[PDB]
Amino acid sequence: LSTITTHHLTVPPGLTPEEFQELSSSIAEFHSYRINPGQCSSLLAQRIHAPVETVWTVVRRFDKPQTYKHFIKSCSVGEDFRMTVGSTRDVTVISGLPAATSTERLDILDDDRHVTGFSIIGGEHRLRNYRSVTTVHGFERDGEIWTVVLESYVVDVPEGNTEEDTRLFADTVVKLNLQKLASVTETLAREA
Amino acid sequence: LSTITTHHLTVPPGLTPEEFQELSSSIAEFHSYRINPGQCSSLLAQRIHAPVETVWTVVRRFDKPQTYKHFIKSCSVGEDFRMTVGSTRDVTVISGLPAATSTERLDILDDDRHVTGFSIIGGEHRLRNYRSVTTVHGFERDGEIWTVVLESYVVDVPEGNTEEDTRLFADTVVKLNLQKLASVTETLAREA
Ligand SMILES: COc1cc(/C=C/C(=O)O)ccc1O
Ligand SMILES: COc1cc(/C=C/C(=O)O)ccc1O
Repeated sequence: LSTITTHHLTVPPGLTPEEFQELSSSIAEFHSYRINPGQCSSLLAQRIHAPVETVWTVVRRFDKPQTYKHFIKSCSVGEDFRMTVGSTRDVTVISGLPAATSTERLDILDDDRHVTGFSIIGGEHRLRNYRSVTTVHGFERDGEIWTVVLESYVVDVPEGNTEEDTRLFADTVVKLNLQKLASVTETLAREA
Repeated sequence: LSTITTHHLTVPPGLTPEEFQELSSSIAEFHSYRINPGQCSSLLAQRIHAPVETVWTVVRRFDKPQTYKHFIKSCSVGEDFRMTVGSTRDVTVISGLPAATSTERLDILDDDRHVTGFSIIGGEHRLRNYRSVTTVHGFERDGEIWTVVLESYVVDVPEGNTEEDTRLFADTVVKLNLQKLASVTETLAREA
């Protein structure tokens, strides 16, 4: 039967024990899921040497995910789009397979606590019933500032796949996109 | 009927006109192919602030492509492997589809001119009949040194795909792997 994810109870890759103990409550609040057989979940972490609000300005741009994500041919949200929960975007993915769209819905948007998340509601790709949450957190040590971005997901393991198959693929993509987020926002910071 | 690729006649993305005019003969010599209908070819470029021999030490490691490539679960070359042309490696790719192997053959290995290339001879993935060449080149300006890596390929466009589909996917992967090559070798340089 069901199980609760345990991401809030171990140190995620890319994060220090010190940082974890500061975020353990945010991980349990926003990066916990109830998974069933046939699903897999993961938590990824990325340090960014940039202020929180700098990183969040990119993370929250639901209509321009290609700003920090790879493998996006285009993204459309149609006229009269507003940055509200329930809005959707059509993401055309670069996959070496025929041109297919991923319809995605904005699930969360908290400008004060820096939390967002989305769901893949349609699309013929390898991430069926995908749902993820991203949170942005600030850190300080002797007047030095940095940010930690946490991103988790739950997703179906396709029939004929191992959980390790799907998890390793999803982790790689998320991890790669967080490195681009780091570069983009650190450049934005070092340029003012 | 057949056509010759024209990569040696335009400035590839990631390279300056100055750099191109220096490499135009190497591009025609090593990065030209005869493509037929149903194939596509591309040339990618990446500047690396590291000496040529530093970048080449990684580029030539046919048995450890995960050193600078993404989406590789593992790579095996079996005992008694030697770095000779004709050798092969089994690359297990991270693709969100079931665990599948890419058998690849070393086509070129020139330690003096810094040229290597390989062919995908077996594997059920989106890069059928893939063949690529990588060359490493040195540059100088006022005692400052940098390297340019050029990587081209030819590959089949799968039935039901646009050429733009396949090219955009292959370009993204190669481009991403060259950025990792840049980071890895620049770190290797700045550490001696
Ligand atoms: C980068 O953004 C995305 C990538 C995918 C990838 C799907 C696959 O490779 O199966 C799907 C939806 C996305 O929004
Ligand atoms: C990173 O190295 C490789 C990636 C692939 C990808 C195949 C696909 O996604 O269809 C194939 C062979 C490789 O050596």
